[PDB]
Formats: sequence, C-alpha cells, structure tokens
Amino acid sequence: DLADRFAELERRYDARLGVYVPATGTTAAIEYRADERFAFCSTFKAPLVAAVLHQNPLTHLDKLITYTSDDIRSISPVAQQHVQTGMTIGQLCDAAIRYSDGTAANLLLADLGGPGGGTAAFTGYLRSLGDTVSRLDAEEPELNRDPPGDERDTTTPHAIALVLQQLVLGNALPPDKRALLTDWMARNTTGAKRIRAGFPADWKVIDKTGTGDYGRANDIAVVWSPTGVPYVVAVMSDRAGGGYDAEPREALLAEAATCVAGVLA
Amino acid sequence: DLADRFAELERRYDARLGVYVPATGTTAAIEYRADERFAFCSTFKAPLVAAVLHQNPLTHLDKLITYTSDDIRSISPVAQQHVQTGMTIGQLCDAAIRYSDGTAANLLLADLGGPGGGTAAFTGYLRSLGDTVSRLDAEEPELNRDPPGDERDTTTPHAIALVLQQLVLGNALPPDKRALLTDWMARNTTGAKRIRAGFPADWKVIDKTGTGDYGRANDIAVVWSPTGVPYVVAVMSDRAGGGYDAEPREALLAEAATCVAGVLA
Amino acid sequence: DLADRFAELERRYDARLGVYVPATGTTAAIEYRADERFAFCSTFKAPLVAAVLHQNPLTHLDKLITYTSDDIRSISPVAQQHVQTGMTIGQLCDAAIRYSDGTAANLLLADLGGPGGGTAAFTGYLRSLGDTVSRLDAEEPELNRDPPGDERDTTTPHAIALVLQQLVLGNALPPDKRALLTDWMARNTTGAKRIRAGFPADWKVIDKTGTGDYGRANDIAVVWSPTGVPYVVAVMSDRAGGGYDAEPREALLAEAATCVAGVLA
Amino acid sequence: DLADRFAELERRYDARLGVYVPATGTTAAIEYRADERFAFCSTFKAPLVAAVLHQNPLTHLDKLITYTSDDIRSISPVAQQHVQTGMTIGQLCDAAIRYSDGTAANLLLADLGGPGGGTAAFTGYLRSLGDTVSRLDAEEPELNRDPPGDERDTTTPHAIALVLQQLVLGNALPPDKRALLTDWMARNTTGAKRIRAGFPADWKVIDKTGTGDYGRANDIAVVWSPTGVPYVVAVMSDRAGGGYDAEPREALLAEAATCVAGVLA
Ligand SMILES: CO/N=C(\C(=O)N[C@@H]1C(=O)N2C(C(=O)O)=C(CSc3nc(=O)c(=O)[nH]n3C)CS[C@H]12)c1csc(N)n1
Ligand SMILES: CO/N=C(\C(=O)N[C@@H]1C(=O)N2C(C(=O)O)=C(CSc3nc(=O)c(=O)[nH]n3C)CS[C@H]12)c1csc(N)n1
Ligand SMILES: CO/N=C(\C(=O)N[C@@H]1C(=O)N2C(C(=O)O)=C(CSc3nc(=O)c(=O)[nH]n3C)CS[C@H]12)c1csc(N)n1
Ligand SMILES: CO/N=C(\C(=O)N[C@@H]1C(=O)N2C(C(=O)O)=C(CSc3nc(=O)c(=O)[nH]n3C)CS[C@H]12)c1csc(N)n1
Repeated sequence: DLADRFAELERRYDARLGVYVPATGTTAAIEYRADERFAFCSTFKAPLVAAVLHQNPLTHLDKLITYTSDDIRSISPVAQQHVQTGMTIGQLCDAAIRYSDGTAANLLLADLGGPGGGTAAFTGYLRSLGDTVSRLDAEEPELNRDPPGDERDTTTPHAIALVLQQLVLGNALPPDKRALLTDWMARNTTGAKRIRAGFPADWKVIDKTGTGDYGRANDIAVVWSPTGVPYVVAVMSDRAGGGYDAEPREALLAEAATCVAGVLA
Repeated sequence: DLADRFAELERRYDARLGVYVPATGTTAAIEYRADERFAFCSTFKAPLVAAVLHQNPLTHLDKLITYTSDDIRSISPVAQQHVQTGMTIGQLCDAAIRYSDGTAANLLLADLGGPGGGTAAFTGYLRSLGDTVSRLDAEEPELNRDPPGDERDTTTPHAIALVLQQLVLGNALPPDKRALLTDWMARNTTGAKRIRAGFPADWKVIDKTGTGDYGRANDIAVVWSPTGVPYVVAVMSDRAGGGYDAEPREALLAEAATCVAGVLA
Repeated sequence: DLADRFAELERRYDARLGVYVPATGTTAAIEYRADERFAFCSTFKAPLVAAVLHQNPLTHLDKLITYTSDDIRSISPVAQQHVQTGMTIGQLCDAAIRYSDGTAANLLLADLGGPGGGTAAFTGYLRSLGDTVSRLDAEEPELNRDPPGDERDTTTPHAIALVLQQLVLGNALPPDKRALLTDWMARNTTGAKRIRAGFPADWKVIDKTGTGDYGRANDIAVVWSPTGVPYVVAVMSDRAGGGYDAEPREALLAEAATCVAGVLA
Repeated sequence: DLADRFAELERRYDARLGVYVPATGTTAAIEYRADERFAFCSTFKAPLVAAVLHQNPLTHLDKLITYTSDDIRSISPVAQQHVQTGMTIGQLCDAAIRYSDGTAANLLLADLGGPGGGTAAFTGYLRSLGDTVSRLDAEEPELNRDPPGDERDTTTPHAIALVLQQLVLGNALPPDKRALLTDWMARNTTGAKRIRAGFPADWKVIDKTGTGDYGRANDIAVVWSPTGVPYVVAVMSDRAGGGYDAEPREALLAEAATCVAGVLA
C-alpha cells in the first residue's frame, strides 16, 4: 500500500516518481519504479567526486585547475567567483557536491580524462561499483536535456541507491576519502526542500540533489534514524508530460520522503 | 500494515500504544487502540482551560487567584514561584498548558466549582462536547497514579482526539477564546520529543503532553501539513506491565508520529 | 559605574540588592553591598545538602526517612507526594535543591542532628568552609520571616558566594559527591526567571533560589562562559521597606544578572 | 569603561569592532568606532528590501521574476533552486534577508532600476533616509571583497543603526510594509551566533547579518527588552590585518552584544 501512496503523489504532481531504499537487516527494500531509467542531472556529481578520490593520492586535491569564463556552463555559484584565481581539485569537489557547481563537475570530469570529456571514465567508475545500468554521456549542461526515453545520462533509483550505499556506508573508498565525501554531502546547501524536508529534524540527512528540464528533480540521500540506523534513499522524478519547460516540483520529493520516513520509523 | 508497524513499536518499547487521527475529506481515520482507555495525565489540562474559557467571559482571565503553600502538592513550576504574588486565571491557563503546572490545574478545576473540587464539572464539560467515554475523578497529583485497568481519570485516543478537534478546529469556543487556547498549546514547552519530534519541521504542531507513572506518556496535537491542512493526532501509551516505576518512552510517541506523518504526507 | 547601574535597579524595583562575584585570574571581583546581611531563605538548602553529603558515606543516601503530614510545612511539592511512602535521604537532597522543598530541608537538617533541629550543626558546617558570618537559626518556614536587621538566618552575598565556590569549583567535597550536588543544581526547576534569565542561553547556569517575606528574593549560581570559564554569582535582594507582604521581584535578579554578564563577557 | 571592554574584545579576537546603539529617552548612546567605515557585506539587504517595499505597492511582491543560470554568481541558497520556476519579488525579499541569498539581492537591485544595476538607486534611498555616509558601489559578490580602507560598499555603525531604526521603529515604511520587513528579519536563519547569542533568551532579537573576506562579520538588530523596550544594535567587525582569508569571529559579536545588554539591562 506504499505504491498506492506514491502513485497518489504522481497523480497530485503529474509526475513520474522513482523511489528506492535498499533492504537492511530489519527493513525490506522500498521499490517504486526502482528500475526505470531517470536522468542523473546533478546527482552524478556525488559519485563523480568519489571517482576523483578513488584514483588519486589525495595530494591531488591541492592541484590547481585554471579555467576561463568560456568554461562556465550551467549553474556554477562557486566557479563564477574564481575565473581569475583558479580552483584546486578539492575546491572543485567541495563546489560540485555542496553547491552543485556545474563547471566544477566538468573540470572534475576532464580530470578523469578520456573520450567524451571524462564521461566514459565516469561510467567505467560506476561499473567498478557493480552498476551496469547507469551511464554518463554529456557534460554540464547538456546532460540535463536528454528527451524522455533517451537512455543517455540516466541511472535508476535502484542503481544509484546501491552506488551511494557503497560510497558512504560500504567500502568503495578508504576511510580517509570516505570521510571527505560524507562531510561534503552532509554540508550540502541545495537539498533543504527535498528529502531533508520530508524527514523529521532528528534524523540526519546527507544528500545530493539533481535538477533538469522535463521537470526533473532528484535527491539521493543517506539518512540516519535517531538511533543511528542508516538508510539510503534515492528519490527521482520527472514531469515529461509537460515538455522541456516542465517545472521541477521539490514538494513531490519532500512528500515522497515523508512517506518513506513512515515506513522506516 | 500501519497496525503491523504499531504492533512492532509496541514490541520494541514494551508498551501499549493508542493512536487516533480523525478522518478528513481526503484521508481515512487512523485507529490503533483508538477505543481502549489510557490515563489522561496532563492531557486533560487542554480541555480544562477550554472549560474555564467556555463558561466565563474573557474578562475572567484577569481575576487574581491567591493560594497558599499548602496548595503546592504537585509539580508546579510556575505556581510555586507565585504563592506570595498570586496568579491570574490567564496565567494559570498559560501555566497549566505550557508548563503542565499541577497547582495551576487544581486552581482551574476549583474555578469550575462543584463536587469533587471541579472534577465533576470538568467531566460534564467533556460530556457536553459529545465525549461519552472520558472521566476525571481526582485532582493533581493523584490522577496520574490510578493503577492499570482502573477506569478513573482515563480517556481514549478516539475521545480526546474528537474533543481536541472541536476545541481547535471546530466551534466549541468563540474565535477569541479559541485563539487563546491555540496559542498556549502552540507555545508549549513540554512536547519537543513527542509528536513534534516525529513530524518534519515544516509541519506545524501544537500539543499538550501527559506523563505519569506506569510508563504513561501521551501527546495530543493539532498538526498542519506544509500546505496548511490540519489533522488531529492523539497518541497515548503506557508501560503498565512494567509496574508503577516503569519509565515512559518518549521515542515511542515520536516514532508513532512519524508513522502517522507518512500516511498523511 | 557598575554600582550606578545596580543602584538604579534598586531605584527601579525599590529594593536592596546585594551582588557578589568572586575575583578570578582574568576578572576583578564584583561587589555591591556584598558584605551586608541578607536572609538565606532557601539558598541555605544548597550548602545543607553539601553538609549532609560531607558527613556521610554515599550509602547514607538510601536511608529511608518517614514523616507525617504534620511535618509538612512550607512549600514542599515533593514531600507532599510521599507522606505515605517516606523518602530516602537522596530524594530529600534532590527535592531540597531542585524543588526547594521545605519539608525536605527540615528533614535534612534533622539528619545533621543537634540543637535547634540541626541549625547549629549546619552553621558549624559553614564555619568548616571558612564562612564565619552566616548563620542558620530556624527551620522552614520561620527562617524566611525574620524582621529586617535581625542577624538570624542571614548570610551575605560575599560569604555565600565563596561558600558555593568551594562546594562546586573547589574541593570541599570529593569528586563523587561534588558531582551529585552539581547535577542537582544544574537541574533546578525554580530558577528559570532569576540568574538564568539574565545570562545568554549559551552560558551554562546552575543555581539555587531563595524566596521569603519582606520581598526577599535570592539566587546563587555558578555560571560557565561559552568557552567554559566558571564564575560564582550571588544575587540577593529584599524589599523590606514595603513590609512583610512586599512581593519579591524576580525581574530585579534577572536584570542584575544581565549587568553581571556584561562585565564578564 | 565600556570602551575599555570593547578594546579588550578587539585585542582578544585580533579584530576591529564597531558598535552603535542609538540613544533613547532613558539610555545614552553607545558608541565604539561608531563613525568608522566597515563593509556592508549582506547587511545592506535589509534596507534593500525596504527600498523595494517603499517605492512599490504591496501587490508588486507577487510579480514573477525569471532569471537564468548565468545570474547565479554568488551564494544563493534559494535562487539556485528556482532558475526553472522563477521567484516572486516577495520570495526574493524573503530570500535576500532570511538566507542572505546573493542572487535575490541582485535581482532586487535590478528591480530598483537605474545606473549600476540598482546600486545608485539603493544608495539614493539611503540618502533619502538621511544617511549621507553609506554607499553601495557593487553587486553580489564583489561588494564583499573590497580591500580594507576602500570606501566603496561601506557604512558606519552609526549610519546603519539610524537607517534600521527608521525602518523598523520609525515611519520610513507604512505599517503593512514595516511588518513584512520586521517579520523577515525576525525569522532570519543566519544570526543565531551573533547578537542573538549575546542577549538573554527573553529579549526579542531581529537581525540581518553580513559576512565577508578580511574576517568581516556584521550584525544589525532591533532588540526588545523583556519589558518590550526596543533598541537598535549595530555591531560590525573585520580582521583585515589578517588578510583576505582571515576568518570571521562570530563570538566577538556575541560578546560585544553581551556587553551592550549589560548596559541596557
Ligand atoms: C547547509 O546550507 N545552508 C546554507 C547555505 O547555503 N550555506 C552555505 C555554506 O555551506 N556556506 C559556506 C561554506 O561553503 O562554508 C559559507 C562560506 S562562503 C565563502 N567562504 C569562504 O571561505 C570564502 O572564501 N568565500 N566564500 C564565498 C557561508 S554560508 C554558505 C544556509 C544559508 S543561510 C542558512 N541559515 N543556511
Ligand atoms: C503525579 O504525577 N506524576 C507525574 C506528573 O507530575 N505528571 C504531570 C504530567 O502529565 N506532566 C508532564 C506532561 O505534561 O507530560 C510533564 C512532562 S514534561 C518533561 N519534563 C522533563 O524533565 C523532561 O525531560 N521531558 N519532559 C517532556 C511534567 S510532570 C507533569 C509524573 C511525571 S513522570 C512520572 N513517572 N510521574
Ligand atoms: C528545568 O526545569 N524545567 C522544568 C521542570 O520543572 N521540570 C521538572 C523536572 O526536572 N521534573 C521531573 C524530574 O524531577 O525529573 C519530572 C519527573 S517528576 C516524577 N518522576 C517520577 O519518576 C515519579 O515517580 N513521580 N514524579 C512526580 C518531570 S518535569 C519536572 C520544566 C517544566 S515544563 C518543561 N519543559 N520543563
Ligand atoms: C564574495 O563573498 N563572500 C562571502 C559572501 O558571499 N558573503 C555573504 C554574507 O554577508 N553572507 C552571510 C550573511 O548574511 O552574514 C553569510 C553568513 S551565514 C552562515 N554561514 C555559514 O558558514 C554557516 O555555516 N551558517 N550560516 C548561517 C553566508 S555568506 C553571505 C563570504 C562569506 S564567508 C566569507 N569569508 N566570504
């Protein structure tokens, strides 16, 4: 009867909603269109940062990347402030996660190197995690604009929830780097109205948002109950019936999250 | 399946849990032990203030009540500091609700007058509101200590939820007096870890708690969704099998509330 | 002033105000009528519990005292609830401090034993702390009623501040017992509108209030700066010019504390 | 003696501190570097909203402003989530004040119109209020980065306090519009550790913060005594000797506020 409530939310917001919460020892998985494809949008920036941490000896975080105003593409609140100074890899990681900085993500992808500006290597990083479904094909901002049904730049709530589970709660990264990724998501500034708005204040929430055209609004999160039990929540949505210009509905993700909180409480 | 989650909570906390949320236009009633009896404890102080407001002109709120050190027979955080100054009816209403002041409640009961020091007149007021179930039989502090199974000083989640619905959302009180009751409950200091802890921060919660021996912990609340839609939530619990000294589990009420929030989201 | 502002408070509230803050390494002492005598009222209950703790092994805390309703004099919110059960020394300590229970204080005095119902031995305990000025002569409730100028049941802001400094910050008690006394004062329920109201919330305040006739209102506190630096604050007041029923003005004490906070910041 | 206490705070925090509290009927002005220039940082957003409120009917708040990803050039916690939805003038006012949203302020400056993207018209509004000292020369984020000694984008504690006094306590705005400005500042999310942290909990505080490079940390507030007596408090600081990256010290502002509270108590 959770599917009835999610399909109810879909009706309310004229949206397609994807929800996945991996099973734990105590709780069964929650699955609503969990294996349908949804566009990454900025949610790839969290595993992208893990890709950078994984293949680099950490001192790489201090490597200074310079760029020009021609490189500033999509919402980049931090990169627009540093054309003159450049930004270290660490600052690009910090910016890409906490401010969803689009230029920072492109520079970090470029740092992965290879064809398609780093997107083949980023997909390849996902494969190293066991995710054979997801793919990144374009950079910011084009990766938000693929039409509905196009498999490029998509993940599934199932696939990305499992990816995030390994990155934050599992062993994808050494504890060294794991802590840096976790802290950046914990101090994310873009998620206040999504999964975080749907869980009671005394649950801890770390998350990475994603937003794009066709009313795409995602949030992937790790949440901790007041007793300290972790759950991974992937909530993805789009509103393709409204066309390219369809507006994201953040309240859909908050309400879907509150529904999830009630099953996990 | 909500009932299954409530039974799991009852198991987790060694508690008996009662939940009632009255039906609305869009939502069905939520009922768990909705018609079983649970001890009022201080939850009676919310309708008590309404009873005093109901039978008195607003100007009665300024009447100064004086009392003695002999009247301090229970936890009275506000009245204890005012034996020498006296206290206004308004301040007793404020104290009974916001600080659960025990002496304030006895003075308001006496202000109702009649047999049992006001206890008969308070019950009759509940009866006048359609509450055929509830009964107040003692004053503070005895009304918290009736043994399990004793019908005295008990209500049901169903009955107290319907009482509270009429007081805050219905027309039991004129708008001026209703606004005073709502404001006192809105500024309550005792409910932070109960229904308020289980609802997301962007839901508005006004409540009146109750706590007693036998692990008794209640919380009656009016909550507003972020869209401004009101619901009445009565959550009552005790741990009576664990004896007189059983500790209340506030976290039980917070978790029950999170379960309810997920169904109302 | 500083003395101009305290004397302005005396004008505003038509009161006599005594303030003492012992010198530290960083701050000079604060003194306003610091050596004039003011009535203890319930502030003696904090050193009384220290007297009881010092004289006895912790196991003494479990000793059960029984009493009758004839012993219940003065404001005794806890002892009124336990005539039939009796109370252990520990809960008598708890009640005397956190609820200013007058009956609990008389029983604890009796446990000190000796002439005057324990008041000579309690006085003697203060002398062991270096306080040669203060004296307890009567029990509850008579100790609140001495006329102005009468030296009985009086202390000075100077003497009691240094008494409390030794009990909480010094070594009058072994760390075991020091923690019990400190925890009781930290969880006091009667001081919300006195020294606690005058200090910013991120200053930690532990206190013991005192209230009596002739507008007597005292508060003795240990406060901790946000960086963790402790100060002892004694604020004592009376309004004897207005006679026996002069009302205490709690707001004088909150304001005096705010003045003290401003010099300690 | 207050100036001595401020000079010590300045020593302790390696900071330059400016404090102004306008005179009242009962209290003298408090002045510490009241006429030295400090950078506005985001404290200008409070009179900015006042300017928008003043030269437009209330219904203007419903006007929908759309903007692009290119407009996100500073920390914009609300506006970076509404590139696709737009934001009303009302929502931009809310955001500029409560979240210090940088894009929101730039969009509001554009709504003021005129040369320099609105910076001339906003300064002209300060002139109409009698502020001959303050000037805004740049938009977000440049106005936070001017070097020490540069007069651009600066105000004084004296000037900003007098502006804020007129806006909240005077008659610069009609009461309908005055209440919106007051309410936004009352619900500000950024000031918990500054003037609000330095005042006792029972003082009402509404404020607008500013933070920038060179250790700049400002807070302008209106505070109400427990008696309901209002004061305007401007506290500004920088640590400019420590360079561009010198860290702001919020505790300096809280301690300065505690000093002022002690004088106003
Ligand atoms: C968790 O998100 N909540 C936010 C929010 O968006 N805050 C952001 C966050 O994490 N921020 C940070 C930073 O990155 O450290 C900062 C620092 S921004 C900055 N820091 C520098 O060191 C520097 O050299 N330049 N700049 C520009 C302040 S708030 C913003 C918020 C805004 S108002 C409010 N109550 N919360
Ligand atoms: C004879 O009465 N017995 C009482 C009693 O005084 N009951 C009253 C009642 O219903 N009250 C309420 C309230 O409004 O809930 C309360 C709960 S307020 C509270 N105090 C805390 O210290 C705390 O940590 N959390 N909370 C929530 C105070 S007792 C009074 C009692 C309380 S616990 C226990 N074992 N007995
Ligand atoms: C800091 O003080 N603030 C108070 C306040 O007065 N709280 C008190 C405090 O510490 N209390 C305690 C207790 O003694 O533990 C209790 C428990 S009283 C109690 N416990 C038992 O186990 C029992 O068998 N019987 N009884 C009667 C609850 S509130 C009161 C307060 C009132 S409303 C609110 N939010 N806080
Ligand atoms: C180029 O601009 N540089 C800025 C800047 O954008 N300044 C703005 C300004 O005045 N702002 C304010 C505010 O309203 O006070 C703030 C302070 S609020 C805040 N910051 C935190 O880091 C945090 O954890 N919690 N909270 C509540 C955000 S930056 C913005 C900056 C911020 S810190 C720094 N070193 N530079």
